[PDB]
Amino acid sequence: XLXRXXX
Amino acid sequence: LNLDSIIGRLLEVQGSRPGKNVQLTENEIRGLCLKSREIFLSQPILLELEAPLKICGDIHGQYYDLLRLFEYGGFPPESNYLFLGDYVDRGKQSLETICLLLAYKIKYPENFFLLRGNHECASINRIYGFYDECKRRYNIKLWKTFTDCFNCLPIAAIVDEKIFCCHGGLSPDLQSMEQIRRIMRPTDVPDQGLLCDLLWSDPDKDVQGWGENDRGVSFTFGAEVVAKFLHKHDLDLICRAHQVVEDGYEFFAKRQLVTLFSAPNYCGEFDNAGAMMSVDETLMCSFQILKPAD
Ligand SMILES: [Mn+2]
Ligand SMILES: [Mn+2]
Repeated sequence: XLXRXXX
Repeated sequence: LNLDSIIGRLLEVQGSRPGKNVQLTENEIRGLCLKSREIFLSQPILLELEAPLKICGDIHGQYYDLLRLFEYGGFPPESNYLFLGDYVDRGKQSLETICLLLAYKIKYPENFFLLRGNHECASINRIYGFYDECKRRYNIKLWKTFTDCFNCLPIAAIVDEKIFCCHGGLSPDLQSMEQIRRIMRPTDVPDQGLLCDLLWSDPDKDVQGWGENDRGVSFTFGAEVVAKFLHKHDLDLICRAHQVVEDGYEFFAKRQLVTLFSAPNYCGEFDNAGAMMSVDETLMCSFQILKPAD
């Protein structure tokens, strides 16, 4: 969920 | 290049307090980059390795966790190591992280190995942190030095002809291992192709064959693809990283593939563990895990 480039 | 001095200073903060910086000189960092770059170009792009050894997944600047990993697996040269990439970005200490790894590569070039991850690429660095860390603590020229070094990192490794290791995953363009060997360095990661896929692809339980990757680049592949690959190449396992997995490690396709993520407490959606895989002489696997902060 961090940003899908990727949590 | 005073390697031993650099290593001592890097290790010096062990136990001091999570977050304490180790500020090497730019000349020292430049030296780590130039000497390791030389070694990378000197060794195969497709590494042929021997077990036993320890394999680590993504670190992402979590220096203090890298230190916990070495403490658990044994600081070089107490054990052989193969890191699968993604040393920088996201974390607070990408500089100390990449510097210690480059230092150990130079120190033990035949017993320490580093593969290229999708984050060891200039464009991604600008967005995910490494560029800003370098600009703040050093200068932009040093960041370029790092990228030139990154552009020479090996892309894959095969442990005792049975375990195929890479950062991302398989490629629909991967017919022969010689294709990988043909990849010339220095090189940046392209938007498409074999090299791109090896650093970007992901396995997908829900995919039949090859599929589109939600990352906006590369592909996703199914268990059948894996099974077919191993069979065709007479391999036993595919060891990769790239994806955050809650237990630090996760098997795929009836244990024909394993994902390793070594940076604990990285994910926002969940408290993930960080795992390091020990591969013994008979290619059996066991794990040493950094469980989430209880
Ligand atoms: Mn990655
Ligand atoms: Mn990663």
